[PDB]
Amino acid sequence: EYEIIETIGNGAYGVVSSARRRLTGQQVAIKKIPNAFDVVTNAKRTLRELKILKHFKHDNIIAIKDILRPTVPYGEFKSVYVVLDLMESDLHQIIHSSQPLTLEHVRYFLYQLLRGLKYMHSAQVIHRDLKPSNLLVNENCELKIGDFGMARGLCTSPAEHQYFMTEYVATRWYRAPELMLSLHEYTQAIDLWSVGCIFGEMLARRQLFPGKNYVHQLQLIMMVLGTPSPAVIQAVGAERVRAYIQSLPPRQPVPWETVYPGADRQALSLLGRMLRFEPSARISAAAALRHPFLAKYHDPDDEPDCAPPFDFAFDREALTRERIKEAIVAEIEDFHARRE
Ligand SMILES: O=C(Nc1cccnc1)c1cc(C(=O)c2c(F)cccc2Br)c[nH]1
Repeated sequence: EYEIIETIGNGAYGVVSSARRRLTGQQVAIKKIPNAFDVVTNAKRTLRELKILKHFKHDNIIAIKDILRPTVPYGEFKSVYVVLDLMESDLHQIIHSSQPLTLEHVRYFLYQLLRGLKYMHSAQVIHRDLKPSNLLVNENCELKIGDFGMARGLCTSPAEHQYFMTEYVATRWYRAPELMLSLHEYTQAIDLWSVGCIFGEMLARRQLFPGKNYVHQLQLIMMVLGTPSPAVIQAVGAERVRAYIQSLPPRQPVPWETVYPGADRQALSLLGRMLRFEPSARISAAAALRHPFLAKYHDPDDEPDCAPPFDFAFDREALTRERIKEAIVAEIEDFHARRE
């Protein structure tokens, strides 16, 4: 059914190769999840990604084009092959390169990211790990959100270490204050902080808050945003963090005009609405699409929502490796049953 072109990716997630469907000639990406059922955590992540990707049908979200069925007896089925959209590059590679990246690239890239998030957020899915390298870009300039391994809903299981250890959730440089500080307000606003960091990074072609560790990350955010308000400080989970913030002299926010000199006024207005300490003070993905900065591309009638919401109940279940394997195999079966 597929002719392998060349092996591209490795590792942690598995091996990624480019390929073509022999009959149609259609170019695809094939990801091999080797020994997919050996580790609970990894198997749970595979299951979660398969369901999330099967749930969405959106141009700015990576899609499963095919899932290869077992070709061996059930007991011998050990590695999963997922056929995905072939995406040549990513936003990290574009930002950090000799390629052009004008205000017009920023505007179009931001538009697509926000269009994809509006859809995902309406399904009650918080990606929690947005960063330029997870924003894949093809040769036609289509941006797609990938890597849904860290994604969660509005309600998560207390059985997971992350439930309590929010400061290890995702990547330090794009991690929302609520996760860093355990503010007990974990909504789609987590993603809008990440968007602001990505937006800033596209404007200057360098990371906005590249903290060397936990404290340095907090320092970096406060050097621009100013000291958090007492309402935020009181909500800080840990006393050592709370005490550390209070041990520092008062700081007023620095205008985005100083951080990004001579940058577009409408780009800084939108950036300001995204990068706020308080999750509820942040602009939503839907309201950001209505901002004058994205007026050129914005069509309310071409920016869909996702109905019905995605349910994370399956992920909260304590399953053994074998029970997760059965669930994954049932997902591959459902994929083919829905197609036929
Ligand atoms: O085509 C892809 N990768 C490529 C790169 C470079 C050259 N050729 C091909 C591709 C990757 C994907 C993904 O969802 C993906 C992944 F498999 C592994 C890690 C992150 C992510 Br996000 C879809 N498509």
